[PDB]
Amino acid sequence: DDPRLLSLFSAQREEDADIVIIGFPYDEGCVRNGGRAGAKKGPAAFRFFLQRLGSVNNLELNVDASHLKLYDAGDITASTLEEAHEKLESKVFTVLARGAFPFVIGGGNDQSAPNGRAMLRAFPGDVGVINVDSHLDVRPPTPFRQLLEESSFSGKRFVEFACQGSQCGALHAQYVRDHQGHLMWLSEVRKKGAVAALEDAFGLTGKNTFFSFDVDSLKSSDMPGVSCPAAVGLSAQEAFDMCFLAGKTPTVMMMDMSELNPLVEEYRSPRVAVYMFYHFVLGFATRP
Amino acid sequence: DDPRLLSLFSAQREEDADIVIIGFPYDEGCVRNGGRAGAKKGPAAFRFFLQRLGSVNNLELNVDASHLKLYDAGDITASTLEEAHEKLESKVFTVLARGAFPFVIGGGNDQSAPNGRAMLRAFPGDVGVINVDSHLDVRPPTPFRQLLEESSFSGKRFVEFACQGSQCGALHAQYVRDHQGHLMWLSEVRKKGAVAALEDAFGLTGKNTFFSFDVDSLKSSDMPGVSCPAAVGLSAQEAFDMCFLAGKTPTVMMMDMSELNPLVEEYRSPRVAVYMFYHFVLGFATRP
Amino acid sequence: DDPRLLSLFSAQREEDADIVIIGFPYDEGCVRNGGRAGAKKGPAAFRFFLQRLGSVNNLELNVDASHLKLYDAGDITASTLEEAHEKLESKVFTVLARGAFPFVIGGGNDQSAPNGRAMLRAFPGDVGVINVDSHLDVRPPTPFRQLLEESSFSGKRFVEFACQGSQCGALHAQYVRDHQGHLMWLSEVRKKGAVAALEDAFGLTGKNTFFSFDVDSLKSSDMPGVSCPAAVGLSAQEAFDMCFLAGKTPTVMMMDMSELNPLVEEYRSPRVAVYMFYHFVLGFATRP
Repeated sequence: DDPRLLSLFSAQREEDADIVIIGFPYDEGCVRNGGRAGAKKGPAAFRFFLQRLGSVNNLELNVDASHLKLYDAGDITASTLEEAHEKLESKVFTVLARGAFPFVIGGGNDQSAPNGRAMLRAFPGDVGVINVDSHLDVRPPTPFRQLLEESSFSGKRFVEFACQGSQCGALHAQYVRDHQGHLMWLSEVRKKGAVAALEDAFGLTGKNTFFSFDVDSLKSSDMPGVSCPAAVGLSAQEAFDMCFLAGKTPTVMMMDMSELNPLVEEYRSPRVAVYMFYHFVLGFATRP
Repeated sequence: DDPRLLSLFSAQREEDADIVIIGFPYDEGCVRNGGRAGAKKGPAAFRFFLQRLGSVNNLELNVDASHLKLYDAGDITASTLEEAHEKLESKVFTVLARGAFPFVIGGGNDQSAPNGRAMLRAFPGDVGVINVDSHLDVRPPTPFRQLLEESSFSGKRFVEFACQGSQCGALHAQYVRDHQGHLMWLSEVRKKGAVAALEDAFGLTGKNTFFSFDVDSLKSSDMPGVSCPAAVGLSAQEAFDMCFLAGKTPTVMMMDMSELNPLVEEYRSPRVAVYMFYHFVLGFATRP
Repeated sequence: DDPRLLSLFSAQREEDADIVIIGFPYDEGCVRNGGRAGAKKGPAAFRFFLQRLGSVNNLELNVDASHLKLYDAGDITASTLEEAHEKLESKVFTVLARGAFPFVIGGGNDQSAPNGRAMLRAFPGDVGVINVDSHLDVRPPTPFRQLLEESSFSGKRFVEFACQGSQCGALHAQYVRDHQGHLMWLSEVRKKGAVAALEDAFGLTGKNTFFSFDVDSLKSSDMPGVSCPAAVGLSAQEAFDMCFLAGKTPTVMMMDMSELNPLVEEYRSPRVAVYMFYHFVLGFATRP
């Protein structure tokens, strides 16, 4: 008599679900910039706590999510990464096309490229993207260099959120600016308040926004188990509040979560990741 | 020439002490709601740092606790839990009855039931209780379902402090409300300021208040070694400041501390627990 | 195409450098007051991340440090501690004497005594000192009892910054006060704002200030890998901001960093230590 997230998995068939969870068990992402291997373990660790956490009726926030149906579509499986990328993109697009909400649990942040392409096909010429990450993820041979190079995507509608000047090269910042993208450095986010800054960001991304949450953006005191841990960064509460906002914002059409790395830390961090998704689900329960 | 808490153990016999420490080395508590075993190791870890920490004259707070006498009454020992519960209750009551202050170090939070019964017998019909915990601890077959069911105890004088909506079931919240108890969710505590919110709580609990501090209520960045770690929760400084307030508040007649779990983390967390007690002792030195 | 701190090591010969790094791989310091052995491992761990971290052009702070030259003078090596102390002092003084900036990475905080003596010889009768530490480091047979006993040093120009009343004995506080030194307890630093409080401190220390940063002063949620971990203390961001201020303050003539202990924690903490130095270097790039 204390129903949790697991209780919401009552959609017999995928098409019944409001929210579809897709796993992407591949390392590729920040490991390429000196990050630790292990993000491929992210989906299993997330699922472990997914089955254990999250009051469906939350009397602190006074949100009852009990009427939502969730569905777990399992992991994308492939013999090569290219093939994994293609299946992920196709799967995400299919969810978007029938009007359900895909939540992709990674896995490294390179999942965000196929995810963005699924967005661009689902909402032709009318997509916005926010990359919540300590890095810009646009460096040459990354997920967002690919998308900014897309002909159909307007960089005015791309936001880099909670990026850190100590971790981001000047050429990469210039690349974003020159494509009309927006840089909301961590210190700005802090000065404005994380929720308030994110509201600003959703104002810029507009319709059909892809909410891309790289957990590398959280401070390692709260979130140690990630591929590229940060000394400073978003707090667990900021992350939770940001996910709640995203959930209640009708223009957010999908979400992914990258760089959860249980080989770095396996207990506290996957709980934070599930609680982030939980807050999203609560926000989503309030959508008109 | 730097006297610490250990120096205050100068009461040759228990009855000489202002504050009596009682250990309760039993797991039973949050381990029952998916928490890790190990809280029974709490008292020994606490004692380890008790002998090492805490300037008796603190020039930052300008409180000199050097005139207090502390006494360590050892651990409650028993062949069964029921028997352990009976001895704890009897021991706590005896301390209360002669007007000394019992501080009980656990151990899981089920110690709080026998502790509450010792209160109800010591101050017939005139007890208040605050449960500082992320959980409500009232779920059916918990420490406080027992006490709220007590005929002599008025629920108007029961406060759930820093509880977390994500961890607390709706039926349990309803149970507390229906018994006239008060829910001060973590986000409220934060909005008011922890010390300010606790002042409000002591206003509600009134005379003969039992200050029950479950360390599960602290955020795991500061307090990882507990049976049911929290992503968000009270900071170490908030906890310290709250314990100081409790110490200086003349209506607080006893204190317990539950869910310290050295098997989860054995270094930082027992230090925090001792520093919490330390701050209590400093506050207590200021009592009229 | 993302140059970092390692790129600034372009001084072929030491005398070319603006900033000279000196390692001091010796435990002696807080280990003597119940701290863990291992600080001697500090310099190697620092160097590991020194070669990996820190965008030289930081667009968040809008500071380009690319015109600075750094030089790593290696470790002080000796068969005894006294001899190590003598070589460190002599080496630091030589750097100061030719007008370069010595940054000493420890190692335990006893390095600060030889460092202070190098200051007193470089700027006869005109030195200021700030000890950022949770402890006062003046207890009888420490680095600063030695310096306060110096005939040529005015205690009015000595500040104890972010010291903690729970860790500091009353006699030691009295020792500092009686020598006209200043105590800026952690709670004061917090109330003022760390940067603002440090500005006040630099006002008191005045010309030729020795910025001594004991990492024991940081809270262990952010900085666990130190010899004497703290429950409460400076955040990583406060530490970073303080180092930036020190870097841009023309009166700060040298810096040391003590008690980094990779045997306590080897991943997150050395990164914080390098990021502290990084922020110093950024501030220093702005000096007139």
